Amino acid sequence: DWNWTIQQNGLSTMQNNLARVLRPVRAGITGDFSAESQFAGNIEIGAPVPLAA
Amino acid sequence: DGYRCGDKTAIKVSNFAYNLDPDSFKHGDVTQSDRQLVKTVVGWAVNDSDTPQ
Repeated sequence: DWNWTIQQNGLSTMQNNLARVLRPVRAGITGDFSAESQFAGNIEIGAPVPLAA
Repeated sequence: DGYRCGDKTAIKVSNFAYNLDPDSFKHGDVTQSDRQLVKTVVGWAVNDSDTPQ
C-alpha cells in the first residue's frame, strides 16, 4: 500500500516525482505496417457494348 | 519418308470454342418443347382499412 510512506518518508514533495512516472509521453514514430499473407479481391467492369435489336 | 508404310498426315478440326466482344449476336424467342409443373404457391394481402397500405 501507499500509506506507509507517510510514516517512513512523510509523503511530501514526492508528488512531482510520481508525476514524472505517471504522465503520458509521446513522440512521433514513423514505421511500417506488415502482416502475414492475406486474402484480397477485385472487381473489374467491361465496356457496355452497344446492342441492337 | 519414302517407305512403304501406311502413315499419312492428318489435321484435326478443333472442338470449337468462341468468344464475342461485340453486340453482333443474339438469341431469339424461347420455345418450350415440354413442361412439367413442379409446384405452385398462392397468396394475397387484404387491406380493408383506408390508411394503412
